[PDB]
Amino acid sequence: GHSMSQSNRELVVDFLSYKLSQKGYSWSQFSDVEENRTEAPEGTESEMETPSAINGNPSWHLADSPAVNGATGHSSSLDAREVIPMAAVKQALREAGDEFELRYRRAFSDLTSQLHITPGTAYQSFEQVVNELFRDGVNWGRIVAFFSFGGALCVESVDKEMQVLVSRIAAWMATYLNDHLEPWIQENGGWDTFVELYGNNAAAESRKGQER
Repeated sequence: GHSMSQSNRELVVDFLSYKLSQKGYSWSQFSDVEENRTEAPEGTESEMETPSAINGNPSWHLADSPAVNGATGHSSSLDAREVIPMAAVKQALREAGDEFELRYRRAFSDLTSQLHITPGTAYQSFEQVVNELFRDGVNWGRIVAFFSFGGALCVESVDKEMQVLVSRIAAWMATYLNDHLEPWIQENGGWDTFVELYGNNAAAESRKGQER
């Protein structure tokens, strides 16, 4: 009995894969590659890798079209305000979480000395971080911020260990999050009503507060 339609798992995965593509532009391609060993490690075989020295020529007839005046797709076509209805999945939670995530860039804290991110399974480590953030429960402000700590941690862990770590933190965070966030987010008015924000108030969070 884990989630329903991958709805909650999409809320946490969306903020992760969204920030991951901004620091990796590779994991968001499939969002489920399940393989960070596709590259070609080592380099003891430069015999079959020497182009322009067999039958390719130096090409000095008219080969000088670099097209690099300066700012080439760096910050000229910035876009981050789409906001599409009938979903709001990458816009309601993305803009709501980015408002507190990027607010402090990294949002440094003491949670790092208590998390002690490691390359290992981190089963107890990942459970400990949630155990502390679950001291009050998980409201709309605790859930939106939980994605900022989960997406800002993997970015530091991967650059401090390996890109394969973002798969462990997200797998251990999505399983533990949805473990207790299953009933909590379900009481927000429905998985679809919370993602779409079309209602955000079915009855479990509106007619259930001390005699309504």
